[PDB]
Amino acid sequence: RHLHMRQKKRNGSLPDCPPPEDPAIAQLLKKLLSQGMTEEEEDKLLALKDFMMKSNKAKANIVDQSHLHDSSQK
Amino acid sequence: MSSMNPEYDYLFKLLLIGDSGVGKSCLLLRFADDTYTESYISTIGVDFKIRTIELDGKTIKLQIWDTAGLERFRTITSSYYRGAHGIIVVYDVTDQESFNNVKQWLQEIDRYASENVNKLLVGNKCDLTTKKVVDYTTAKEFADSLGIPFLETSAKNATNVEQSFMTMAAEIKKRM
Ligand SMILES: Nc1nc2c(ncn2[C@@H]2O[C@H](COP(=O)(O)OP(=O)(O)OP(=O)(O)O)[C@@H](O)[C@H]2O)c(=O)[nH]1
Repeated sequence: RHLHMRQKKRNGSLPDCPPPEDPAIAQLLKKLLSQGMTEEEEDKLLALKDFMMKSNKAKANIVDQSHLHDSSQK
Repeated sequence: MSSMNPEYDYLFKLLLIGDSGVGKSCLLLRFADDTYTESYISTIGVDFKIRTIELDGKTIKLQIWDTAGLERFRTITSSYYRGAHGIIVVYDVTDQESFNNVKQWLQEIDRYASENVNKLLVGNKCDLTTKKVVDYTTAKEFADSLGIPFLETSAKNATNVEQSFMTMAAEIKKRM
């Protein structure tokens, strides 16, 4: 959501953009940008939005099953 | 009572462990020989250097051991930990995998080292700020979560290198 709003500011579709509201988002934004996140990678990340969201939700759902196999991971 | 060498009161065997390329040999060389070099020779088995230091007026002899970090020269059971007074776990602050494997190095300590051996997490290569991946807060949270002291360092620039080993020597004296 924050990145999508930054896209609107980047493409001239919004006047200006405030910093994220929850510090965990600013901490992540800081991490991403300080690691060399180019503006084109922000656009590409936003195109992968649906994939990353669905996939992250599915990865979490497997972690919700990792309690059933906690003994075999050792 | 026991015999006591006139030159040194305490013999503290230190040991360096961690993934390959984290800078264990560089840290050992920078501390015991004030030398650094870009030439990488993958350590095999064991190496050690002795450095004599002084803390709280006590002459402390440190025997610092550098173990091979590569997969091929490692084994499930290890007998280098046996008799170590303190163990430094090094990781490369520019490689998250070396930091992640710290969890796995710790369980080796709890299995083969002395039951209450001193531990110290060291984050070498702190000079590569443009390439660093772990946050100092990420490491501190993890080190404090286990109560192990921690010091980010750089064998290249001597940054905190001396202090890292001196801190463990002090911690061992504190333990005994
Ligand atoms: N920039 C930077 N590079 C370092 C530093 N320390 C080590 N290196 C680099 O990493 C390479 C390997 O360092 P080593 O100390 O041999 O790594 P190691 O932990 O001993 O690896 P093994 O001997 O295989 O266990 C060195 O040749 C340097 O190029 C450091 O403090 N800063």
